Amino acid sequence: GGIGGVWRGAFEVASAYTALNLERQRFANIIRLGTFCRVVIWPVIPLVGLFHYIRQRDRDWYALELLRSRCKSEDCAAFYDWTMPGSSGHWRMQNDLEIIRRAANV
Amino acid sequence: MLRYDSLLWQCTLAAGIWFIPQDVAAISAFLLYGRSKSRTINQPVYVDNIDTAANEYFKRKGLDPTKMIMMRKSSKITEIRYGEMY
Amino acid sequence: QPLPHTYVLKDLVPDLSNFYNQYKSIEPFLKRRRAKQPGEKEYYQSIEDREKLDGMYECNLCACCMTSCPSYWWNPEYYLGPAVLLQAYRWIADSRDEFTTERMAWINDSMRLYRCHGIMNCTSCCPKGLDPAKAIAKMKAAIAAAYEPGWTKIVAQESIANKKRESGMMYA
Amino acid sequence: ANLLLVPSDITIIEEKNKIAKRRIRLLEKTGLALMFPVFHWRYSKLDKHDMYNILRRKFDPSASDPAIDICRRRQESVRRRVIAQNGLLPGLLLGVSLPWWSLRRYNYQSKLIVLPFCAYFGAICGRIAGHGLSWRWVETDRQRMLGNLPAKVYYRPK
Amino acid sequence: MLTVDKFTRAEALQRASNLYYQVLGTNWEDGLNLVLDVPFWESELEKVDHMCEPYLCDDEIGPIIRNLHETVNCMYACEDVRDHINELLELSSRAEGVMGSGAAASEEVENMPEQCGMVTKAYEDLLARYPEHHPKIEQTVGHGLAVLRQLEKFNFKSSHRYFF
Amino acid sequence: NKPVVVNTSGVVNTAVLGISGAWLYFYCVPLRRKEWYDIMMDYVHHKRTQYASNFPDKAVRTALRFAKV
Amino acid sequence: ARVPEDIEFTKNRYTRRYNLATEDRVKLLNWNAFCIAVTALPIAYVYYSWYESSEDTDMIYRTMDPMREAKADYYLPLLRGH
Amino acid sequence: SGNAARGPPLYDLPGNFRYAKEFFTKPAISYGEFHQQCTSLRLFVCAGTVGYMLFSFTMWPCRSSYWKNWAVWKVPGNIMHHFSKRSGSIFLDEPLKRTIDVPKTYAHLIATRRLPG
Ligand SMILES: CCCCCCCCCCCCCCCCCC(=O)OC[C@H](COP(=O)([O-])OCC(O)COP(=O)([O-])OC[C@@H](COC(=O)CCCCCCCCCCCCCCCCC)OC(=O)CCCCCCCCCCCCCCCCC)OC(=O)CCCCCCCCCCCCCCCCC
Ligand SMILES: CCCCCCCCCCCCCCCCCC(=O)OC[C@H](COP(=O)([O-])OCC[N+](C)(C)C)OC(=O)CCCCCCCCCCCCCCCCC
Ligand SMILES: CCCCCCCCCCCCCCCCCC(=O)OC[C@H](COP(=O)([O-])OCC[N+](C)(C)C)OC(=O)CCCCCCCCCCCCCCCCC
Ligand SMILES: COC1=C(OC)C(=O)C(CC=C(C)C)=C(C)C1=O
Ligand code: SF4
Ligand code: F3S
Ligand SMILES: [K+]
Repeated sequence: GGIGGVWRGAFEVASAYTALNLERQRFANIIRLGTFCRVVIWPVIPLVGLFHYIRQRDRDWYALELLRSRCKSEDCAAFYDWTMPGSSGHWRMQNDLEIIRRAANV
Repeated sequence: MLRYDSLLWQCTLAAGIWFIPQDVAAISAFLLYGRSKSRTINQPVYVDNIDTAANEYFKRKGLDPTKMIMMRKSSKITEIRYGEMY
Repeated sequence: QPLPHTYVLKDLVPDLSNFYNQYKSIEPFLKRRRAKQPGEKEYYQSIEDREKLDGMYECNLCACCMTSCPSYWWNPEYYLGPAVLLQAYRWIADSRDEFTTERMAWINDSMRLYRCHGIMNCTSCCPKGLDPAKAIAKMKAAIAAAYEPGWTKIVAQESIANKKRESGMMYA
Repeated sequence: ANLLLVPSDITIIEEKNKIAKRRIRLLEKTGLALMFPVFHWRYSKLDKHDMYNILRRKFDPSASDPAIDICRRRQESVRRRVIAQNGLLPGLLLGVSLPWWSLRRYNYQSKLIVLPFCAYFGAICGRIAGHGLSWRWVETDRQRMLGNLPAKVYYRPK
Repeated sequence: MLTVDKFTRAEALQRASNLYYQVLGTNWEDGLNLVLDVPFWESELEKVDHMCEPYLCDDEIGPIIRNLHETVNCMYACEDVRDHINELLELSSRAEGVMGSGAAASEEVENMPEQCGMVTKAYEDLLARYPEHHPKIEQTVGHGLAVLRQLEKFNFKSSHRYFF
Repeated sequence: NKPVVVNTSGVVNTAVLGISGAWLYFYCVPLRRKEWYDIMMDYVHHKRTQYASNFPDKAVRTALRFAKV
Repeated sequence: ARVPEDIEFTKNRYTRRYNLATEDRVKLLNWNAFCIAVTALPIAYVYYSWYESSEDTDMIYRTMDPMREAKADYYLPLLRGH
Repeated sequence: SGNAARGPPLYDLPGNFRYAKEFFTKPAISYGEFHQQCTSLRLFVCAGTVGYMLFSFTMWPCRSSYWKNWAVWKVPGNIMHHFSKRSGSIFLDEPLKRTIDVPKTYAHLIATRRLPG
């Protein structure tokens, strides 16, 4: 065939797959699994995700509370100021802004 | 063929009257939430004379006034930029 | 103009052959499990039972409600249409009929029945002042409450009973 | 009155500390190119031009100065954002082509109904995949904040 | 079939009878009914065949299997003809044009008189091949030919029983 | 202002039920959820031909012809 | 246009012609396969996503609450906003 | 709208339980009835998930007091809070004056597990 015969032969062995070649049991199981995903799995994932959000944000918040108790300070704004935009209220973010101010200003 | 009392023309006006009001409100609420964030991050602050303001800035930030290209972006907007920025 | 979205045979004369075939499909004749015993008079029906069939037995098959439904415009050969569906409810509501479950099982199809989206054009244009839309809503509620897993087998058994029927639309 | 947009404090620090230029990688280039333009009715967010400047600077990886550390953290947050933009185009392309091939034998109405929705879904799926593989889902709130700090700010006198 | 599951003759009879009535009861005319169901029917039919192989000569199970095979044959054959009819009618609808106006109209089948002679022959062949499935053949192919008749005036034996 | 313990189970559970209830309702209860099935059934189903030209087939075919398969 | 006039229609379940009904069944499988694959997106988000304010959080737990049992005095105003 | 009836309504617990059980015992021989098995099973699988969440937050409660801000009656106030923040620049024009230095106090605490003193 030549180089063309090698080009055509390779595409014939690369484009060989079809769903008509699949066995009967696997053909149905793929449909069953897909239908199970849409009906059962898809609605559950959002709920499992809410559980983890709460648990992970509970860890983030109690760590601030642990820090304040160890510090024995009632200067709440030092730990988290709720009047500052975005996430800047957190003590660490406030310190980052302070570093920026000190370096930039003379 | 074409009639004003047609199902097409009366379903297109009904949809407009029904949805356009809801939509305008909905988009507006998003636009409002955007402004609330923007005004808390970089509120537009009006200065009298741009030249004096620029000097105070260069002095406050320790920037050499020679290396800063000041350009007028709009009639009411000027902009200082680094001239030696990669 | 001729009836909407119909094949025009000539000028204002529509082609309503599909409508006639769909009606033959619902088999609009009384069915009973036991043949009238010799020496028997009329099958008993109360005035109240006869009242149930009031607004449904007056349909003159004008086919206006049919050619006013946007769902019959789009899927004429799959959706039975308002008039046929009301006639099916007439025979599902007739106390004398004894094949209520068979009729409900056959009509319980996505294309045959649930293509009605409640446009209400059928009730607005009815020349006899009937309410096909209300009847279809009742028939959908009755089917939903009475559905059983064995309905599909019931349809199959009736189909076997019609094996020797002639060539034309029929229960199957 | 007159407004004056000046480099922000983070920009000032980044310019002071830049040690050299930084080679932009191939995916960063493509990500910046595939990034939608931003119309600045008011200036509060970073655009593709500001992001390039951040990624074109180079900082000392060992420097222990707290200021330099902030700059490096910001540059890393900007990099994850930029390379994440490379997933939108693949998603939108497959989100139209695959549906169109499947409905290729169906009427025009069906393509008008389906293709617009699958396109947005494919683009969304691509964006999710890109942001996920760029490690945006594991960034802390401090990392994301530093990467979102504006590069231009209206000057506040006094 | 490759399986380790074992079933009694009573269980085999139940599975086969369930599949037979399920297929014969499903509405064949609606394409989505066959497209969605046939994958499940084929998986079940393979299992039914494996467990009913001993009972092919059984006086109860044997007839059920034979009817089940015949129904599946009729289901595939009828679906094929109606699929072609659906192709012809959709070619005709596209020829009408956008909004029925004819604006962006496709070219219109030219051998439509001959394509209707092909379908009607197939319809009659199905009737002879599957004599105990006429109700299903009329539901799918018969009604399909009645729809075509509204577009092209052609003659078939049962045309009068379809109000033509 | 300085309680020894804080009761969070009631509030958290209330939020879980409200959020979960709204999402599960939207996904399961309404018949609107089958609106994409109705639209497809009405306008897309049984409307296909293999004897009419379409761009995706033409594109794949030409690109193959161009590369000699 | 024109259409083939010598079609060999299916005769039984084992002598089948390729038609658009069989193509539609392949579409059902391929669309369902996509659904199985796209489930990996939402599942991956829930597994890999972390909601933490900074790197401090983990250090606080390693040095102050290693067993997740240490009790912190509660000052309501801190998180109540007032 | 909708499709042909495939099973019981959602509120019919005993009927749905039957279909959910058949998902494991009797294989489906049609798409409609397989889909019904999933929907009826979805009722119980989703109920179980919500159930565990509620159980887990009672048996192992959240320790922070932030969740008091997630009370239903406080939801409106929180919405107004995000729309009524003071306008300004995120950057600090002037040093913040706090009675405590959390950054420094945190450095010492992480190093010695002891306050600076
Ligand atoms: C904006 C982003 C979204 C854009 C669209 C995304 C498009 C890609 C979707 C990819 C996911 C897989 C899609 C289905 C795969 C096929 C499964 C299948 O065959 O099942 C039987 C399938 C029906 O499946 P089913 O699960 O038994 O019943 C669905 C019910 O929802 C009852 O099911 P259920 O009880 O489980 O109810 C759960 C319900 C829960 O429902 C909802 O979540 C509510 C929203 C429903 C409508 C939302 C869309 C409204 C826009 C117009 C939709 C129609 C235009 C087409 C859209 C694209 C369709 C691919 O979820 C669903 O609707 C099912 C999940 C997949 C839906 C995908 C399309 C809508 C996504 C909407 C996401 C955003 C919604 C926001 C709504 C606004 C308010 C927040 O029936 C057919 O196949 C009918 C075909 C008729 C025409 C003939 C076609 C050829 C036949 C050969 C096979 C064709 C297969 C492919 C069909 C699609 C071709 C375009
Ligand atoms: C144990 C008993 C069980 C009883 C079960 C009863 C369940 C039903 C009651 C409703 C519970 C759901 C409450 C909502 C979730 C908690 C609220 C929350 O997180 O907000 C706080 C968060 C708090 O964040 P924060 O950062 O402001 O909190 C800090 C507050 N300061 C500053 C004062 C310290 O609010 C916000 O962030 C503002 C936006 C809130 C937007 C709320 C939108 C409503 C969401 C629910 C929609 C429900 C849809 C269904 C109804 C249909 C409507 C058409
Ligand atoms: C035929 C009918 C069939 C009915 C099937 C009913 C299925 C019920 C589905 C339950 C799913 C629950 C999953 C919750 C996932 C979310 C929670 C999460 O992420 O938490 C992380 C948690 C861990 O997080 P944590 O925060 O709890 O961790 C603290 C806990 N300690 C201190 C112990 C570490 O782990 C899990 O996800 C575990 C979840 C266990 C779920 C167990 C469910 C069993 C269901 C049995 C049903 C039996 C039905 C019988 C039918 C009979 C028919 C004849
Ligand atoms: C007569 O032309 C047309 C059809 O044929 C009956 C349609 O199906 C439909 C109906 C389809 C949709 C998407 C509403 C339209 C709009 C159309 O123009
Ligand atoms: S329009 Fe009224 S009278 Fe005429 S067929 Fe319909 S229901 Fe009967
Ligand atoms: S107009 Fe049609 S959609 Fe129903 S309410 Fe009447 S039969
Ligand atoms: K009756």
